[PDB]
Amino acid sequence: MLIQAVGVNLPPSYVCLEGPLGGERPRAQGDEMLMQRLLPAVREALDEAAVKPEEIDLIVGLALSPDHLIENRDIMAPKIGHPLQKVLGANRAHVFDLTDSSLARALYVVDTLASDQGYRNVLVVRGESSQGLEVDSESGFALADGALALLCRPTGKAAFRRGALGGDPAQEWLPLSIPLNTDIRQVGDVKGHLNLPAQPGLPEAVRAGFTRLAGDFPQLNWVREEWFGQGRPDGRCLGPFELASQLRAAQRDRLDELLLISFDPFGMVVEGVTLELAG
Amino acid sequence: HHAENLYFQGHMHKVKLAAITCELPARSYENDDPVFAAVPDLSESWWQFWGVNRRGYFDPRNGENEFSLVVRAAERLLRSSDTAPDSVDMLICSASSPIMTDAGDVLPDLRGRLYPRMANVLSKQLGLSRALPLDSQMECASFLLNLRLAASMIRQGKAEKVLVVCSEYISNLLDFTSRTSTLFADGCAVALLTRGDDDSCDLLASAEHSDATFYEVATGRWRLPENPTGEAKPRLYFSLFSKMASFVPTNVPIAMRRALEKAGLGSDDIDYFVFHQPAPFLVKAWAEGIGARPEQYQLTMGDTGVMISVSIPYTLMTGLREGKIRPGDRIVMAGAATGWGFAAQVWQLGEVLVC
Repeated sequence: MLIQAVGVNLPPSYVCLEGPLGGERPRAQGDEMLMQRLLPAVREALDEAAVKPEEIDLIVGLALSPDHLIENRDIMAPKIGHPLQKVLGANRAHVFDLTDSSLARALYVVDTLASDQGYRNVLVVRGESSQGLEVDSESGFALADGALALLCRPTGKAAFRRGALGGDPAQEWLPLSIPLNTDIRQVGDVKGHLNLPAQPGLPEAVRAGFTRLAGDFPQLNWVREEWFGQGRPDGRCLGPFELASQLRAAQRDRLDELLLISFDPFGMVVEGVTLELAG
Repeated sequence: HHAENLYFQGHMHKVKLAAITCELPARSYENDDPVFAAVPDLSESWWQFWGVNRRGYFDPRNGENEFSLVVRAAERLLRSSDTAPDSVDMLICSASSPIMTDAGDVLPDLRGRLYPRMANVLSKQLGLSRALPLDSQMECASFLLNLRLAASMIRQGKAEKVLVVCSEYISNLLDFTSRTSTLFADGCAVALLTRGDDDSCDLLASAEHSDATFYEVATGRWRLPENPTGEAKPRLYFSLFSKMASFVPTNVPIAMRRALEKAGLGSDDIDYFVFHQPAPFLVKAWAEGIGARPEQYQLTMGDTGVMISVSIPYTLMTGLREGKIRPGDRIVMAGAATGWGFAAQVWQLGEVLVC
């Protein structure tokens, strides 16, 4: 899986949450919705790679947000890859969604399908406009809002690892869940609640899990997602959107290969995929 | 005339569709059932056109939901196919409704939820200790998407056994004050794909494409009931907006023609067809667009309703069970999905265990 170009677009608004799993993260405001940021991120990636929308063979989306996806803020499904195809003009693309997958797992599966089907230009996109999810005020956990677009050329050669979190190996980590709001009264109310129990050692366990997995490919430089503010400068973190600056630095340094590691808060695992890069 | 090269060419592995089963709701509802008492603008012309005479809805009061019926079906299929739980390399699930309700003994305190999806929890409930879990969505064509994902993993040597699950609890999104509630229905399907040991079964080719021109026509939207009473609360509801003419009639044949062309075959080389089941007129239009005769496919929505992504595997299983599809047959499976999406697959089938 070769990364042709990376696009990223985040809201300018940051919100700080206290707690062990807290931090300062980008947060959409008002009735901003995901397409406002996803479309420019995608176009930025296409322009960098000099790829036209009509040349996109495949669009695969990842977005948990239950509303505030598109112009009609009340639509939840079908998922955002479809309205993206429409506004983008990607009239030849196949579209689907990999729901709560990590980006790393999605890139591996998409590399496999897309190389098998002979596709040349594949868009994998991740985004959130999470006004419809209540943050976890007990732990401080929130999703970062924004959009990330990876324009890729499949090769079929991406390798994959799913690894345990670090820290105490006898620690049973409690996963993220998003239960439905059982008392929706207005169409604009939150539709679900983030629930990620307060676990002070979890941010470091994730980072240790990253480092252990990277040891499977010690010859590779690597990039990673940062979901928590603990021990980060200013407590700021961008979730999976952290990958954008790291990938662009790798491009500046003219790396041809790298390892990308995601944190999956639902499985409480880390997942890595090996990639090629463009100059 | 033995060797094309001095070296040996690599070969993609063959994909065996090894086993399939379905699990439908215990209770059936007729078109005059009281559940439709608040639906306006009904008529015998409406019912006859869509071809559904009865359909099932999960009854969570009796322990039926998107998870429990999948556990039942998957355990039955694993045991009947003699598949050791630790030999499953990948589990791919789809569930079109964003609302899940049950996580078994894995997350026993979790009730109505948007996330997580099914695959990870299900792999733990079933003891699939080596299975990579994945949850995909292509609405009514998710079964074909998951067969395609499974097949590509197997072809490239990245999995030797893949369990595929589709579980449709669509009734938890239906507005029964609206005519939109009268066709969709609940059900589950499970299939096992493996690396073939001979040439008897393979996915010869597939074709997937999407078109979002009419994306807004069929959606899940947070809204009040169409004809509410009292202090009704907003819910996530299937919603139909209003033009589309020949869009769905022509695009499934487009996918089938592409798949056949990639397989190097023509319609006349196909023994049998398996279609998504949205309405008799649509299945017939798809069949006529590719040259399939009525004796080469079944209409199955009459007694099940339109089970979103499960209509295709249910119809495949029916054809195998009734002897319409035989070992050695070449078949086409094809359907449409909201979004919209279209998929077709050309299979050489061997022996398929129906269980």
